[PDB]
Amino acid sequence: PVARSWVCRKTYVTPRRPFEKSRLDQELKLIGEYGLRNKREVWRVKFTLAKIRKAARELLTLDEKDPRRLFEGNALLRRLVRIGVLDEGKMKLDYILGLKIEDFLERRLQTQVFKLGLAKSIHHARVLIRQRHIRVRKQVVNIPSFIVRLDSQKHIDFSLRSPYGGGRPGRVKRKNAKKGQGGAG
Amino acid sequence: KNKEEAAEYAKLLAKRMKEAKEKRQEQIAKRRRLSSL
Amino acid sequence: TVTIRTRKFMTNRLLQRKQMVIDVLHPGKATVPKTEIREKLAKMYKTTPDVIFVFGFRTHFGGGKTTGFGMIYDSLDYAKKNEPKHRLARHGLYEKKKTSRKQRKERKNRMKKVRGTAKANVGA
Amino acid sequence: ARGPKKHLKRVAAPKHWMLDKLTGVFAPRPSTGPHKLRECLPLIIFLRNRLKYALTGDEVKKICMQRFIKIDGKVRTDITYPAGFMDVISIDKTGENFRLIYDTKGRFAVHRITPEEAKYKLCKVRKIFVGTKGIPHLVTHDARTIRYPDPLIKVNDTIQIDLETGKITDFIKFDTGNLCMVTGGANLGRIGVITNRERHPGSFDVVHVKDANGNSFATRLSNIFVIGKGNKPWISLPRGKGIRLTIAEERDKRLAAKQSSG
RNA sequence: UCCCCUGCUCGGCGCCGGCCCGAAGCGUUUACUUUGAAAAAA
RNA sequence: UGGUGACUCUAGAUAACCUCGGGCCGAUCGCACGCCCGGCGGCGACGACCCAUUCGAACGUCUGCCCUAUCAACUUUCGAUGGUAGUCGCCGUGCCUACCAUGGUGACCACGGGUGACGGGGAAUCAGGGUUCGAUUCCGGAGAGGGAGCCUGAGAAACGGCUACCACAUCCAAGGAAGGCAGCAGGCGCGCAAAU
RNA sequence: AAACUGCGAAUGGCUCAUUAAAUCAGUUAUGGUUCCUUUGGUCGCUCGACUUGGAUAACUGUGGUAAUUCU
Repeated sequence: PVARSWVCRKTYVTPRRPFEKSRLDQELKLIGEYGLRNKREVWRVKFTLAKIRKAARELLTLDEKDPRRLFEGNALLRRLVRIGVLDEGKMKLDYILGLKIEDFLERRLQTQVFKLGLAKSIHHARVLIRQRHIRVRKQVVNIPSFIVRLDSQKHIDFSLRSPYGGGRPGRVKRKNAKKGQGGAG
Repeated sequence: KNKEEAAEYAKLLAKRMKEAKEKRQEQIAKRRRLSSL
Repeated sequence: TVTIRTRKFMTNRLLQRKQMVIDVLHPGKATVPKTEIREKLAKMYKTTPDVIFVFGFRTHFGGGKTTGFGMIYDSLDYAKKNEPKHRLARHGLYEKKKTSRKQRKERKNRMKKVRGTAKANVGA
Repeated sequence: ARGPKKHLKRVAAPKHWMLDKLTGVFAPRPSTGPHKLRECLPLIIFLRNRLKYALTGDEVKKICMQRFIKIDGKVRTDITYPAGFMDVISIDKTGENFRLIYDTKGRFAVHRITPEEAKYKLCKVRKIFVGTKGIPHLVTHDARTIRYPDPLIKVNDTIQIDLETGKITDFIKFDTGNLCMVTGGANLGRIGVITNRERHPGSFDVVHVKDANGNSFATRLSNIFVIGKGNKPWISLPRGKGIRLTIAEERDKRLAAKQSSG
């Protein structure tokens, strides 16, 4: 009798067909356009989209004027509009099913840094995030899969302890400066 | 305290018994009234 | 430039101490040790820097913030009465006998082997 | 097993204690006392997780051994003494009193009271007993034997007793129209007015209680505690008044509070 | 959508001992269907 | 007197009993001190035949367990079914005695056998139904090689308590003495298989 | 310190061998019994010494066994 949790789950589901053609084509297109690392990430986004769609389907098989339906459906709708994948003009239960994987992958921190206008490319954006250069509301983020909210998009800038946003320089600048001081002295 | 509690309960039980007897006499008088009416 | 802001301040007449949560702002440097926190809480709260007992300082990811616990006692007798012994040992007014559990258990069993006055003799 | 149990697990505990899942293996098993195992609140749990006076289990023991905790006008030094429904917790040093009243949900709550309120206690009578020499005896829900009660006290009534003496002050009959409290089950802590009492011989009776806005529910006779004469309670009620508003108005009032606060 | 197509000892809830309503007491029994209670935690 | 849906309930009165292995009705302790002409006082601890309460435990009531007919009838003064009167048990009761009657279950699967069977809350897969697992941290039950018997205690058929049997087994001057890791580490054996 | 006394050692921990209306699960009853401890009551209710008795520990001293938490 030890005091642990033992609560864990998988975040992705492997496809049924191991060697297909068109599925591998759009998976490679998604990886290359969004700058991902492996198929596990796009399978994870597909799995969470499938879970949201499954919940929307089982709530849409139900009848109207049911208080638990209205409650956790409004919970799902406010989550989907606060995460940045839905609009105020489409606050309906059926419009969840019209969503795509582009909408979930467009709120990723990597493409938000790439489209914000402070990274050269999306791979450069992943390198910039991974090397501790940005911050989100006075807090640096070391990872690219930080799915931002609608109310936190306008606060992304360079971190204070970084040579890009004003701070101490890195190691090759200081090493080359010391080499220049040695050569000039 | 046993003597005081016994005396107090005896007085209160006498009051309750008097009230119940008055209620029963009122019911007997009302029974006589409905027998006469 | 290391500032201290307090949080969740609440005092106890029944423990003769004041509990609070310390938020330490130290941007651009390492985690500050606890003794300058003790003198700074002594300076801001107008108290001697020996009844303040702080612990549990965790630094947030990124550097610059540190959240921890700290108490302010009325006097030294109350600080000696209702406290754990390890904080008093950290401040250096309490020390324990340098024996392991194995020696104590073996000595207890060997003392249990005999009876009488020789129980103290076999335990050395 | 071979005897009575002495340990209680954290996950195998009543949920209204509202403990976490990973800080230990064992729960504070309450000592034997006036109240039961499920419907009680130990002094260690209350004084550590409700008032936040202590931090660890040693510090609340050092509080309790300084004779600062008073229960029903008596000093209790037990660290796991069961404090049940409408037990008066008095602190002489800090200077405030508490009454253990259920809220709308199934849990206890911190409800401060005036000292003039903290001199009596409402309790439910259980059975009518006749002693050795024809002397009447009365058994309450907290197992306080009262000698020489009023003859009008019946089985399902309620009485108000004086804490510093131990005598019956005044009583409320159990009839339709009296304000009551539900203690146990799904309906717990709801304040309502009794409207009906169905009779089932050989089994448990069921009553019908109406809320303050037209809502109705039903509980057994053993889960009924009358708190007032008519529509006026005899104690101070906590915030919310036991109305049990459902999740939609809770979400709406939380959104309104977040809008008005920011 | 809304009211209607079961009755013969005490009240009080009203009207003029009486009427009315509410109740001590009861209605050929079942399955099915709807609600409510209780239904450990994880 | 008082209560239950229901007493041979609680209470009342009368006549006695009241176990030398025996019910109670205080030959215990600490602190602060005292008032009033020796006697008279408070706040606590310990113990207490009882009554209620609390943790329970125990025996019952209704319903629900995988496979097998190459298991179709089973049980019975060596109790199986019911009745009466008793012993014993903390109590109800074939739980056990003495006397009676021949009963009781079964094709709606009794009975016998198997299980790589501890049961449940649960887990994997899963359109919709379903299939498989559950030794395993929570709840209940069982055991400490296997049967058996018991002391003490409120509560044990207790095994980090005792007493004898067999199997295994330690020390010895050979007369005797001492044991039970299916607890935590560790070792041997075993196996595809599991840590200081 | 030691020792007498009282209390707890029947809790906790490990395992799944036995067990197929057995265990167990939900619902029920003890009006058919027991209950350490805690809490509350009861404890001059009975019509008849200003403190009693002798035994044993711990301790002192003398021993046996090859050996035991032996005596």
